[PDB]
Amino acid sequence: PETLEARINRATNPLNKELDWASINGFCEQLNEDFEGPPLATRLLAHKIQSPQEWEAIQALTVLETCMKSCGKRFHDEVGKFRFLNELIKVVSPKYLGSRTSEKVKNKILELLYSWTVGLPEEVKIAEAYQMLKKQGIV
Repeated sequence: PETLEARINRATNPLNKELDWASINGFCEQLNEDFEGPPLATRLLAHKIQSPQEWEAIQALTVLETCMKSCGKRFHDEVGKFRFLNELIKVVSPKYLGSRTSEKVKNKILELLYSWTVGLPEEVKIAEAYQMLKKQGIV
């Protein structure tokens, strides 16, 4: 076994020639049995998502997507928090570093935010984030 940080580094390594599903899954599963998992994974994911390296960010968006399925309520609540959501907004927003972000990474972020809006009508902060982007014309 290994810690959360090494696990996510391996799952988002810009050298990976292809999605590393064993690392992606292991991270989510590991998170599932870690008493401090969710808040910690959220912080690591934000940082990788903001990466200038596109492959790293895409892989990091794939972990995020996967954990949202596999990790249930405890994880959904943490993703649904202002502090995490505001880090995502930064990547797609002209005001921060959205001008340099690849269309691919941007497209993925808006797709996830939209799916969560529809799929988890209860994480109200996600829908607030989504409407804001819509109101600014980003989506």
